[PDB]
Amino acid sequence: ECGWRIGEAGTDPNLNHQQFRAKILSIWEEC
Amino acid sequence: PSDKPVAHVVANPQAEGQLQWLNRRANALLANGVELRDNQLVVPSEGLYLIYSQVLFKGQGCPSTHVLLTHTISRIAVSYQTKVNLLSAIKSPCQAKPWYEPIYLGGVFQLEKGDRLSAEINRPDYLDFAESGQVYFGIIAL
Repeated sequence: ECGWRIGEAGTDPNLNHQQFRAKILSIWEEC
Repeated sequence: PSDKPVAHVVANPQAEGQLQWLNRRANALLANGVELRDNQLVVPSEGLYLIYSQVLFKGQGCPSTHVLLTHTISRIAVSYQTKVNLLSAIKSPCQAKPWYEPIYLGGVFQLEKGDRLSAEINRPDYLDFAESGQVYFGIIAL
C-alpha cells in the first residue's frame, strides 16, 4: 500500500530531511 | 532542495479522544521553517505543496449502526478564519470480529505563507496506536 510506504519512509533513520523529501515524492509519483 | 520546507509528524498515543500530533522534536520532523502550532502545520512560504496524512481505525466488533469513519485535511487562510476542505475520505468498518480501517489522504495544492493545515477525523474513539509511525501528517514543498 502507498499509505504504508509513506509511513516507512517517515520512520527511516537513514533519510535526512533532503533525502526523505525525495523519497516521498518518488512514492507519490507512482502512487 | 536542502532549503525546501518539509514536515512529518506522528500521532500522540497518550491523548484521549483526540488526533493530536506529537510536537516533541525527538519524533517530529519540522525542517526549513514549517512548524507545528495549535495542532496545525504552518506553511512558511508560498508554493506548491504535497500534503498527506494517514489514520488507522480499529474496533472489536460492529455496533448496530454503520459507524462511518471520516478523515479530512483542511486549510485555514493566513489572514482569515475560513477553513476549507482540501481532502476527505469516508469508510464503513461494518456492513464480534475485530476490524481495521486505514484511511490515507494525499494531493498537491497551492498554499500561501502562513496558511494553516489540519488533519482531522470524526471518531478518535476508534483510533489505534499499535502501528506507531503509520498515523502521520506531513507536507512537502515541491
